[PDB]
Amino acid sequence: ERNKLAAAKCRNRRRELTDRLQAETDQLEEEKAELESEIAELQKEKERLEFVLV
Amino acid sequence: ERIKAERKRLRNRIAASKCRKRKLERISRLEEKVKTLKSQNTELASTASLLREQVAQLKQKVLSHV
Ligand SMILES: [Cl-]
Ligand SMILES: [Cl-]
Ligand SMILES: [Cl-]
Ligand SMILES: [Cl-]
Repeated sequence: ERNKLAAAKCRNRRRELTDRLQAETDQLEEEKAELESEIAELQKEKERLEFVLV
Repeated sequence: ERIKAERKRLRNRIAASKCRKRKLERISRLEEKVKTLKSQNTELASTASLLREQVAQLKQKVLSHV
């Protein structure tokens, strides 16, 4: 029970820094994944069009 | 009795020290992760912009040949 309060009280301290950094990490991971899907889709479209011209 | 108070104070200070250490480690690791992710997202964003440009141009060509 003493280590529960020790760890909880520990993490509650100045947790706003780690929360800002972790949130930013989340946004950047999502933006990353969606950018990757956009790149794949755009490459498929590019190959398609190039096929169309010929 | 005073020795008990001194000992609990010592334990408290130690737990605080190790807490601060682990916290700073986490903050450093997160900062590095954010920097890396920003770099990767810059490269990916530039690649996406170039690809959108190329697709637009290709569409222009297909249309011009109608
Ligand atoms: Cl701790
Ligand atoms: Cl922490
Ligand atoms: Cl560009
Ligand atoms: Cl078209």
